[PDB]
Amino acid sequence: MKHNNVIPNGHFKKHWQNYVRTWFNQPARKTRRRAARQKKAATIFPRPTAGS
Amino acid sequence: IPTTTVQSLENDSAAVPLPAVMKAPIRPDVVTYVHSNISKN
Amino acid sequence: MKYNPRVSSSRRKSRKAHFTAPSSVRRVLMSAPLSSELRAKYNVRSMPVRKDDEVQVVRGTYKGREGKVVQVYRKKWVIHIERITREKVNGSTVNVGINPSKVVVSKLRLDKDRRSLLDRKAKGRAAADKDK
Amino acid sequence: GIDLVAGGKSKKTKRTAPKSDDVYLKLLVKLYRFLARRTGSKFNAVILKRLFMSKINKPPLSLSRLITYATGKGDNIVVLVGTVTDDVRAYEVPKIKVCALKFTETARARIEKAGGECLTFDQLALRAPLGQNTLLLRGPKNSREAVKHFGPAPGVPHSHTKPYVRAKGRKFERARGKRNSRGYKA
Amino acid sequence: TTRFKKNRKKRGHVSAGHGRIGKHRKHPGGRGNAGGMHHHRILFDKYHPGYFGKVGMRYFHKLRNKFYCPTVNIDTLWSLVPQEVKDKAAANKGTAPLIDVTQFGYFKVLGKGVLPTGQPVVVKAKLISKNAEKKIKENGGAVVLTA
Amino acid sequence: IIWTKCAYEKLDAIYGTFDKPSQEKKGYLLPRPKMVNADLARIINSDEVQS
Amino acid sequence: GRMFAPTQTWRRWHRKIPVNQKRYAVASAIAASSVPSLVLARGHRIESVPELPLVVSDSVEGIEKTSNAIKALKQIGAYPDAEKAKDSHAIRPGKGKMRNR
Amino acid sequence: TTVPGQLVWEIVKKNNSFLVKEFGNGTAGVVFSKEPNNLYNLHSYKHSGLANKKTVTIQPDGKDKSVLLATSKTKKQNKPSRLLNKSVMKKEFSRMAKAVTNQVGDNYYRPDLKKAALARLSAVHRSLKVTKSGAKKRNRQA
Amino acid sequence: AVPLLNKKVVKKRVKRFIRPQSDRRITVKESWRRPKGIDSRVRRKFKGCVLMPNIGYGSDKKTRHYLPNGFKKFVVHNASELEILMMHNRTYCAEIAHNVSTRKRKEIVERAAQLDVVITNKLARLH
RNA sequence: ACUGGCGAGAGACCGAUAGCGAACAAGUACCGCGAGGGAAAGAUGAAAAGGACUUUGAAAAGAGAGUCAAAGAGUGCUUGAAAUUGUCGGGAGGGAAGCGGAUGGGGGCCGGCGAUGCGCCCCGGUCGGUGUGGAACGGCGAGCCGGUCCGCCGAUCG
RNA sequence: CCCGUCUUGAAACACGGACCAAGGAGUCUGACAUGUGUGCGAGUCAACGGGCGAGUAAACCCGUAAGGCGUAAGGAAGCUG
RNA sequence: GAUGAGUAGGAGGGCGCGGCGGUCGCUGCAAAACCUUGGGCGCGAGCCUGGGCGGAGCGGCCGUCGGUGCAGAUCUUGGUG
RNA sequence: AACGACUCUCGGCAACGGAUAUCUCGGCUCUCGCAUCGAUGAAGAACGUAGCGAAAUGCGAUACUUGGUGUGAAUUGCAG
Ligand SMILES: [K+]
Ligand SMILES: [K+]
Ligand SMILES: [K+]
Ligand SMILES: [K+]
Ligand SMILES: [K+]
Ligand SMILES: [K+]
Ligand SMILES: [K+]
Ligand SMILES: [K+]
Ligand SMILES: [K+]
Ligand SMILES: [K+]
Ligand SMILES: [K+]
Ligand SMILES: [K+]
Ligand SMILES: [K+]
Ligand SMILES: [K+]
Ligand SMILES: [K+]
Ligand SMILES: [K+]
Ligand SMILES: [K+]
Ligand SMILES: [K+]
Ligand SMILES: [K+]
Ligand SMILES: [Mg+2]
Ligand SMILES: [Mg+2]
Ligand SMILES: [Mg+2]
Ligand SMILES: [Mg+2]
Ligand SMILES: [Mg+2]
Ligand SMILES: [Mg+2]
Ligand SMILES: [Mg+2]
Ligand SMILES: [Mg+2]
Ligand SMILES: [Mg+2]
Ligand SMILES: [Mg+2]
Ligand SMILES: [Mg+2]
Ligand SMILES: [Mg+2]
Ligand SMILES: [Mg+2]
Ligand SMILES: [Mg+2]
Ligand SMILES: [Mg+2]
Ligand SMILES: [Mg+2]
Ligand SMILES: [Mg+2]
Ligand SMILES: [Mg+2]
Ligand SMILES: [Mg+2]
Ligand SMILES: [Mg+2]
Ligand SMILES: [Mg+2]
Ligand SMILES: [Mg+2]
Ligand SMILES: [Mg+2]
Ligand SMILES: [Mg+2]
Ligand SMILES: [Mg+2]
Ligand SMILES: [Mg+2]
Ligand SMILES: [Mg+2]
Ligand SMILES: [Mg+2]
Ligand SMILES: [Mg+2]
Ligand SMILES: [Mg+2]
Ligand SMILES: [Mg+2]
Ligand SMILES: [Mg+2]
Ligand SMILES: [Mg+2]
Ligand SMILES: [Mg+2]
Ligand SMILES: [Mg+2]
Ligand SMILES: [Mg+2]
Ligand SMILES: [Mg+2]
Ligand SMILES: [Mg+2]
Ligand SMILES: [Mg+2]
Ligand SMILES: [Mg+2]
Repeated sequence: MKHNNVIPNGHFKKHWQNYVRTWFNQPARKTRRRAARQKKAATIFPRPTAGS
Repeated sequence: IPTTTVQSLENDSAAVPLPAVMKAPIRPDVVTYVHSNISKN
Repeated sequence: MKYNPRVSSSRRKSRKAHFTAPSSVRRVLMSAPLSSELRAKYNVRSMPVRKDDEVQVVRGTYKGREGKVVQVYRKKWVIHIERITREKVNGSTVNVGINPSKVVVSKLRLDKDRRSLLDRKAKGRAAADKDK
Repeated sequence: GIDLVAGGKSKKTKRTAPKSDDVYLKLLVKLYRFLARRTGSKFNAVILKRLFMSKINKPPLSLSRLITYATGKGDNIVVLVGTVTDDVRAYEVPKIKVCALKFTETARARIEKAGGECLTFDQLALRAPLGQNTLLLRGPKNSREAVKHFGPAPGVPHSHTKPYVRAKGRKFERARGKRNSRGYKA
Repeated sequence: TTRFKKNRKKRGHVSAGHGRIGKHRKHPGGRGNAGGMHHHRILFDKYHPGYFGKVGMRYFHKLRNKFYCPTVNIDTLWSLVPQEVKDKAAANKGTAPLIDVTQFGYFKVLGKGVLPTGQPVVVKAKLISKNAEKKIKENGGAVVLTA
Repeated sequence: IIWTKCAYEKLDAIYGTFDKPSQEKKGYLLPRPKMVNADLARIINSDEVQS
Repeated sequence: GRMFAPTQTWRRWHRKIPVNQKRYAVASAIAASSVPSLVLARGHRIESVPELPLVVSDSVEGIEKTSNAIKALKQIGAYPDAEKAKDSHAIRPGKGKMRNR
Repeated sequence: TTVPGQLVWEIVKKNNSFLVKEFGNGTAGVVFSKEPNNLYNLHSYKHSGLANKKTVTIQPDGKDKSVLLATSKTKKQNKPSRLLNKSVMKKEFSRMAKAVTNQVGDNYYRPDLKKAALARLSAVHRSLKVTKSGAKKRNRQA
Repeated sequence: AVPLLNKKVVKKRVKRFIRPQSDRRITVKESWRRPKGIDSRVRRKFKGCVLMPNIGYGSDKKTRHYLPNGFKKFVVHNASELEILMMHNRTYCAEIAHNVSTRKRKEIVERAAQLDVVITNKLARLH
């Protein structure tokens, strides 16, 4: 520790590398949810897609 | 007001005013910076 | 460009599928073009080579040679043509393998299944290519 | 041998050109390189130097502060090597001729509505090649967060330097060293 | 960007810029905030006065919504009015605009700056400072309380 | 770039102008350059400068 | 053994440039496309193009066959640039060729 | 370009399809430009065929030792197919030299390029003569 | 072509700068490396030791990069690139790239004769 | 949610000391009483056309020949670096050698290693030439100011 | 005088090094800070998500009292501002 | 016009390796790699080229990126005195 | 102090060795779809099984396969 800096408080003393949550599937999740909504709309036709 | 001629194809108003976007600044530094970063996505 | 999600554009996968293809699949992969005379007759472009077909070599050092197929060696991706042979150092005669895509079928070994296959090939062309 | 320091060479560094790659800025630099050389005008020399400066050395000037400094100087043209921002705290905007590198969208609208004109430095050269009848202004250079942390350290006597802390509250650097009831006050 | 990292400029210089004498060892002064009172004492006192110790009262389960109180100053009050409404204010001096700061996400009205000259305003707010109320009144306006 | 007539006529609406904002990019205005006239020769060789 | 600093999946691959900067870059690119000197400088063959910006009749949007599409390019003078692209078809040098590129 | 030439030079001076650079960016660096309307093929704002509205092109034309003299039209900067005012010359060198001087210097089109244009015409004309007959002197004396 | 250069070329040093001890060890290549050792006698510039390259050896800027023939080299890969030297035939000489086919070298050599452009390696791979 | 299973697509990833330990009869051979430990190892040619036959030798094999575009691709065979070794040739050497600098001797290498043109005369040959007509255009901003190409006269040189 | 290295001091009777090939060491990530480039500017940020779209992991669009940081500070706090 | 030492250390301008987005090219009339008592350029990192071998790929330039540069670590594996 | 041997050195060729270059039915990483072991004897282990086979792969005394269906003329190193 040296110089004038904010006091560090990094919470990286556990096995954090085993609990990293990546988001590379974020585009895929958008696709899957859109497909689910599209499928749901046809099931409940002609009921409104907005729900109750 | 400047206008742009519309080319006609065979077997087919002939001018359109020049849109303002065509007079926008040319900033190669900005274009390169944006292009390289977004191509990573 | 391809759009079928079930079709891969991977070079690795294409090569593996080709070289591990079973014998039945290799039959289709080992197809040869019909001669201009047969094409105008049956309205068919390509046909899998058969044992008793007659073909003409149009590529390679044996270009112009004509003969009858004598063996479809699917394991080696080649066919053997009667009289298309070379001499070994000991004087023996061995047939030279030729890829079926490098020959032209001059006469077809017709049979009950072969004639039916010709009709199906011509049926699509007569409709999907002409009527459209 | 020669008894000199660094062989008599200068150890000072100043900007001889803009660090930016902005093509328009380089054209302005070329324009004012010529004006400074061929006129010897002190105004042109100052303008040329300020075009090289970094962003923090070209602080913005608020419209309200521009109005106060332009009071009683309607004829003069205001010149700013920097950006002019709009100030909601200013109500009456008189007509004024202002040249700046950049005007914010709100600042430009207010100046144009009041009958004023927003000019660039290429237009200024046509109207004031030697800087005649110009009001040269600079924005507040030291009004930014970083400067508050500069100077004597927070813990030394007679210091009002802002310390670096991740949060603000009773539990963040209020204890020993910040009051007599905990050791000392500093 | 690897090609701009200064380690590349130091290739072939042995020590990688960390010196031959001192070297670059693992943790020659302890990890993190170690020794804040012992061998990093000067650093903490010089740059982080107040770091060690306890001050004030605890507040168990403190919820920040109870303390929500956005503030707006007098000088900024006029900017909330739409431009089209500003023209109306100067077109009829008999009436005054009613500026309800709560509609713009503000609770209390503070008294920094001045109001536009010759323009009374009726300010509607939850809270207000005495200076803010005085400035509004001396300009011909009034203050209304809400909740 | 080869523009169709319909696409070319939409550029003003999509990107707006220097005076009014875009219709499809909420609150967007075209950027301004730091130099209104980039023709140095005209400025340097103008009567005002050369005097 | 194990490589130094093994590559990890949670490297920061992506970048989020502010939207306004991205819109600035697009406008500059659109403006540059109307300058014949810049278009030529980028390697495009526009020697036979009647005018820039090149605006064509909306009837081109109704073309359905590739053969008719190419005839449209010839009429407006854009075919030579299209012909340049086809004549430049080649295999990628280096390891990229076996990487499905 | 349709924009000021000075602005174009700022953009294309670093990179363009006609820029030929060899031997790196050190002392050994050599730079040339190969656009058809650059008389000396030099990468400079003076000779640039991209950053100047008024440019001179001199190159062989077809056959029969014809020399093309083309100048960019000032009002056609946005029409590439009609930007060049071509003039095919197939007369003696003296006649061609006068034509270049008339279309470059006399009309104040690009007086700063008069010397380059005449040298360009001289080089192009000499090459046409050698092509018809072939090399006969090595031009190494002096 | 008559070279335009007229000042004589003065080489401050013609010998190369060989890496120290490259003679002793096969694995130590001859390409120059600055010795960083604390005791290195080459670094400390003791007399009778290997010499280190420094800016003082810089050649005259007017005669720098000029070949003995009096021209500067420009590498050409085809006929079109050769034409770039038409107006610089008194200053720059062309050299055909090492990987150009013999068939394409004939075109370049023939074109260079018409343009009076010097070719440094015009006899390459024509036998 | 999903580093297992089954199926599928993709990549600015690795390219046989890399990438999974394992591109191959790899969790194999092998080691350990045992729990366990755990490798090395890919590429002839387009096609075996994988070298008949003669002669020497106990044999391996050599010599000649043959196949092939190529055996300077001959079954661990594409390309074939360095350490290290043999041979032929040049040279040096009184208890190291090498190295920096300066010449010399002997080698090797280099015709952009070094030119042969230019000016003025006539002999011939060849190719074009003020003033009016057309063709397609241009510079300056309606109007002035031009060149290029074709043709016709005059001029009679270049 | 033998390089590399620690050293006040190395040709050292200080240590490593028989030779060659290939492999071989300040990296990625979170937080903060100064500096610089760029955009906008009393605002700024399309970030969860939605609408879509190169038939599409990109690009494009969306902030309606959303949220972050900033726009006001002082006090342990009640509070005042 | 003046001036030139430099370990630890800092910084600038450059050289080289492999991809990616572009652009300009080369190649069975012979690419890469490798070999050479061929020649040349740069203070230098390096670069260009002759000849040979080899038999199918490769390079320049702009931008951008990285598992990007070795004489040493009783360094690793393999090979050899 | 020739010649020759020896040692060292430079070059040509030949050895030694497997670097480099170009390759790749492999690896690695991301994403997507699906939900299906077993007392009705699973996973695993052992032994056997082909005209000529040791291993790998397959199979179970019906033992590198029976049967049905599809495809429509091979399998292949040799033999038959
Ligand atoms: K995830
Ligand atoms: K350091
Ligand atoms: K292994
Ligand atoms: K070979
Ligand atoms: K030898
Ligand atoms: K040591
Ligand atoms: K010691
Ligand atoms: K030692
Ligand atoms: K700091
Ligand atoms: K906000
Ligand atoms: K929204
Ligand atoms: K208190
Ligand atoms: K390339
Ligand atoms: K060489
Ligand atoms: K690169
Ligand atoms: K010898
Ligand atoms: K390899
Ligand atoms: K069982
Ligand atoms: K079956
Ligand atoms: Mg831990
Ligand atoms: Mg001195
Ligand atoms: Mg000093
Ligand atoms: Mg106490
Ligand atoms: Mg005190
Ligand atoms: Mg140092
Ligand atoms: Mg050290
Ligand atoms: Mg230390
Ligand atoms: Mg540390
Ligand atoms: Mg390579
Ligand atoms: Mg040298
Ligand atoms: Mg020392
Ligand atoms: Mg070569
Ligand atoms: Mg799964
Ligand atoms: Mg491995
Ligand atoms: Mg490798
Ligand atoms: Mg091969
Ligand atoms: Mg080999
Ligand atoms: Mg050797
Ligand atoms: Mg000691
Ligand atoms: Mg030492
Ligand atoms: Mg001693
Ligand atoms: Mg020790
Ligand atoms: Mg030892
Ligand atoms: Mg290495
Ligand atoms: Mg910053
Ligand atoms: Mg809010
Ligand atoms: Mg109080
Ligand atoms: Mg010094
Ligand atoms: Mg490379
Ligand atoms: Mg050698
Ligand atoms: Mg290179
Ligand atoms: Mg990599
Ligand atoms: Mg590394
Ligand atoms: Mg090594
Ligand atoms: Mg070292
Ligand atoms: Mg060792
Ligand atoms: Mg070993
Ligand atoms: Mg031994
Ligand atoms: Mg099996």
